[PDB]
Amino acid sequence: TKPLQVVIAGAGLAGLSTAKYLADAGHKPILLEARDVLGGKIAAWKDEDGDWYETGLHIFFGAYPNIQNLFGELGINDRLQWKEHSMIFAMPNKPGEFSRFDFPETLPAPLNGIWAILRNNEMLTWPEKVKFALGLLPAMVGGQAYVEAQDGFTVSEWMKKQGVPDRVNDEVFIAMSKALNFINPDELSMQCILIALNRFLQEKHGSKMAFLDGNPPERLCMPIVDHVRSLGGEVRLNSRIQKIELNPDGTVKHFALTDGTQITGDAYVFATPVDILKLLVPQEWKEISYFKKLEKLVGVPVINVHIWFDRKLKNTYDHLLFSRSSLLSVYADMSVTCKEYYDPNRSMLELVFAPAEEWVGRSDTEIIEATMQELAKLFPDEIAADQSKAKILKYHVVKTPRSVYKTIPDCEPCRPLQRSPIEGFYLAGDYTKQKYLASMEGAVLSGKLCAQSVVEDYKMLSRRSLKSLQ
Amino acid sequence: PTKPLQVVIAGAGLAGLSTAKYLADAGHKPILLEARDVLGGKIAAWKDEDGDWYETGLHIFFGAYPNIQNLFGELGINDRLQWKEHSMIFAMPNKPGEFSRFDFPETLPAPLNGIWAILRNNEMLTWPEKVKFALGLLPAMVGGQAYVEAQDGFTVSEWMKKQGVPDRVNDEVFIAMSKALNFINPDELSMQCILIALNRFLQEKHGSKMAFLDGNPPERLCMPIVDHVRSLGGEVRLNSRIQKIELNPDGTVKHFALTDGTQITGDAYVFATPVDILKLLVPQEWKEISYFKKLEKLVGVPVINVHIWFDRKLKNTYDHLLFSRSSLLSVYADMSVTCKEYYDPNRSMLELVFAPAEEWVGRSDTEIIEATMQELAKLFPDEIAADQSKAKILKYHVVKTPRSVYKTIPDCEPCRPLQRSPIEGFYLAGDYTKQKYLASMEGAVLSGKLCAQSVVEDYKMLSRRSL
Ligand SMILES: Cc1cc2nc3c(=O)[nH]c(=O)nc-3n(C[C@H](O)[C@H](O)[C@H](O)COP(=O)(O)OP(=O)(O)OC[C@H]3O[C@@H](n4cnc5c(N)ncnc54)[C@H](O)[C@@H]3O)c2cc1C
Ligand SMILES: Cc1cc2nc3c(=O)[nH]c(=O)nc-3n(C[C@H](O)[C@H](O)[C@H](O)COP(=O)(O)OP(=O)(O)OC[C@H]3O[C@@H](n4cnc5c(N)ncnc54)[C@H](O)[C@@H]3O)c2cc1C
Ligand SMILES: CNc1cnn(-c2cccc(C(F)(F)F)c2)c(=O)c1Cl
Ligand SMILES: CNc1cnn(-c2cccc(C(F)(F)F)c2)c(=O)c1Cl
Repeated sequence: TKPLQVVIAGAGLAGLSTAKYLADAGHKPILLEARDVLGGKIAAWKDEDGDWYETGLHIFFGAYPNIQNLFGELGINDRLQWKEHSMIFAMPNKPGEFSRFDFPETLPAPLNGIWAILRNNEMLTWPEKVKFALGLLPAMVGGQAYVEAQDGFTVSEWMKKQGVPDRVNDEVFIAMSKALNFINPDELSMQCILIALNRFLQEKHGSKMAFLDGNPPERLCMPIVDHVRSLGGEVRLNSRIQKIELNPDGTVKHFALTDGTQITGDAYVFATPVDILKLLVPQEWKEISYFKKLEKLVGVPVINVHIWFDRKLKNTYDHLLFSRSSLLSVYADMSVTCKEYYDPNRSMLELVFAPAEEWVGRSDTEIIEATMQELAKLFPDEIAADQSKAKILKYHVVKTPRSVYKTIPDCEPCRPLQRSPIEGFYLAGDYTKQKYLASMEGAVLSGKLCAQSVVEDYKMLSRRSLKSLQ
Repeated sequence: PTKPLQVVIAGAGLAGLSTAKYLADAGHKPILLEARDVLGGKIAAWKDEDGDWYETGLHIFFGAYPNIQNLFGELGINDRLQWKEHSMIFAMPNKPGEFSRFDFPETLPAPLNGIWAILRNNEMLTWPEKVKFALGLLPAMVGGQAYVEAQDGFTVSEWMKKQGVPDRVNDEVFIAMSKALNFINPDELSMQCILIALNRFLQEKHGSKMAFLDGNPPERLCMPIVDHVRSLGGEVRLNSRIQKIELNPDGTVKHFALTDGTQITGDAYVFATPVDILKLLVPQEWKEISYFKKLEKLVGVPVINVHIWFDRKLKNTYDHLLFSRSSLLSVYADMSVTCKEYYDPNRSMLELVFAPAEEWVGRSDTEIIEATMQELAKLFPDEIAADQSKAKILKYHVVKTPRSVYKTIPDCEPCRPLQRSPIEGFYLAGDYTKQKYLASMEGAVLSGKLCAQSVVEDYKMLSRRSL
């Protein structure tokens, strides 16, 4: 009858998704972004030479249903560059050598996965393969209630209990743990790995990977902004929320911006990271279970390194690679994998530096030195730390000391639903209660779930608007 | 019933309590007479001067106890069973302080969870031993009721050798299981006993899952049954020991004469006492009837239940039952961890079953505690020392039952009596009577249900005999 004016704080994938689905429902979203860039943890920047550098190396999976829906709804499915159904891992014992898990396109799930492990002979011994299959069979047969019960254990703890060899946890699962939450298996919750392993057994192409064809603010965030604006929604940059001002009853009066501007609406959404929300929670809310539980959810440090080399590397892949390094996580030659970043004579390597706890405080030259020392192990005939072989033209080190929430055991009960106990106040973000981890899929789903909760409360939110008018 | 039957029951153990419960449900008037000043019998417990409880035994409730589950549900006390993890934790005699376990996945059904548990465990069985064990047992588990009854002629040690189960498996795994079920070694125990126990692992998914009662059995389990019986018109009387079964000239029961001479009469009479006590009270004129003469084979087995309260809270303990795999001890548990009412955060109490107890029921309490402390020094080598160098004993309680459950030696099954006796108006209840769930709490409760069922089936004949 009358469209709701919903004020959303933060234009990350959660905020952009909340705005997109509220606009589809016929409401008026007001999306306020603190920075001069869209995307949040997917944001990228163009330097003086016209080259892009990102907050992180982002991989889209087949088992990302809400992301697939969003891309389809915006008609940008062709912007995802799907790579070969393989998992390429480096050999730390054999420098320059790589091993891989190839998933046959003729075998369905989980047979393609079982085959990939059976076919590979350099990453697991036959006894190790048997113990691994024994240890995981009860887990894959298990339901949702089973995976939730595993949130009390670390990956290293659960692997030992299920009899999975300690070498399998160190060879295969160190790589998977750092890939999903930038921490080692001795700290990561087993529930995280089980949701990731569910990609391999549910859908056939669930574990298949894709790269975005260019920078995320232009190629993904702009299509969402254009869609929101075309339906009457507002998207404003450099609009940081300074304070959540409250009415005497405890509900939200307005969102006070950094320039003093007070923004009002029928509903209010905080699509900001959990760390920023925790600092902005009003004193009168601080003892409510919903907001007090959030103390367990703390952002994990991560570093995204970009290195442009003078030559085009002769030994590279049109894929993501698991470095199996103690300092690095996943990496990719963006001059090969990304369409907009394609260069035939100059190759660029975008690498995730994790765990980053002891590195976010160190200098960019210190980080580049450590990265070059690790690259000399992956490319021993092409890259040398003293730049004897390939030479660095330029670099970009993007540090996020508080990125996704550290998915340590027992975080799941602390994760809040999109509907808050404060009437008119809602939450969005990868950290909120949703089944697809602290991911791009999690962010988009939390947005869809937030917009859904707002439209479900339309009757109560419209009546509250006119009661205050009296 | 047109006119409710007055049924006199001798013994308020789980069999007597169950007989009284189901007779009251049928609309009859049970008169439950207990010899002692405590309810439960072999599940009875006592509160000492310091207010701490000590039990007749360490009792474990299993998922494969259908009549116990029904009773708890009927009384609405299901929450009084503290279900533990689906695991079987065993001690390592070769490696003191170390423990091995069989974990049953909650995602796999029965017997796959069991097969997985054995496959996953690598320190209690070698791969060849696992194969020989699986081969030896597969025909048995596939077997019907007629097959398990045919195995009653063999000892556990005899049958394991015949089926090709390695002698090390019988000594490693089955010594622990034999002492757990009947407080005797596999060279004496009937194979039928082990097969009924192994049926817990393949029938229901949680059949082998274990539970502890949340407190002392007389208050937490026996009182709810007594309250239920009394609310429906039934009578429960303590310190009422039956001295004699007085007979009419035709051979039937005239009355039950108590210790103080009091004569108690009814339309039907039930003996829910242990087989040893019944055998002594059988009238001379019944003694040569096959039904009562067969009972000579069924003799109570000695058992000792040790309780030790220590000054410290043990750092290395479990919220579970443990198989000591000791030559003197059987199963044990830290009751300060497993039992709700017995919970203590700074003081840990260990309740241990001392079996075989034949050479120990005669020995002093200090002699038994010394032997227990010597065995505990092997299970807790960095926490408990026999000379009390490490953890110190605050107090102890040694409960001896020289004639507990019947010794389930081979060929006892044909001697086990049905609940309906050849004497008109006289019935039997108890774990020893003919029922398929062994000499257990489940057996006791089922025998009670079967006894009450036989009494109500004979209502027409029992009501006419009254007039
Ligand atoms: C190195 C790296 C690699 C990653 N790789 C992957 C991958 O391979 N696959 C995958 O699925 N995910 C990956 N992710 C995770 C993914 O980026 C996040 O899960 C997701 O983008 C977070 O979405 P969000 O919208 O909830 O939060 P954010 O994107 O962080 O959005 C919050 C927004 O709120 C804004 N904001 C903050 N404070 C205020 C304020 N006071 N007022 C207004 N606005 C404010 C911020 O500027 C930001 O734009 C990776 C992340 C990193 C950092
Ligand atoms: C150490 C120990 C550990 C055990 N562990 C387990 C376990 O883990 N799981 C399990 O299922 N079972 C276990 N049991 C077995 C279980 O306790 C018995 O199977 C069951 O309680 C016996 O039930 P019942 O009613 O037939 O006999 P009882 O419980 O012995 O009852 C007979 C009653 O008759 C009374 N009585 C005797 N003479 C007279 C008389 N003349 N007049 C009147 N009353 C009389 C007695 O005082 C007693 O109360 C254990 C037993 C012991 C001792
Ligand atoms: C920050 N979250 C991330 C980050 N990376 N990946 C990821 C990327 C590449 C490979 C893999 C893996 F194959 F290991 F699951 C995960 C995620 O799936 C999630 Cl949920
Ligand atoms: C005196 N009867 C008993 C005594 N103990 N247990 C028992 C308790 C714990 C563990 C096990 C076992 F797992 F071995 F079967 C049996 C019984 O099942 C019966 Cl029937």
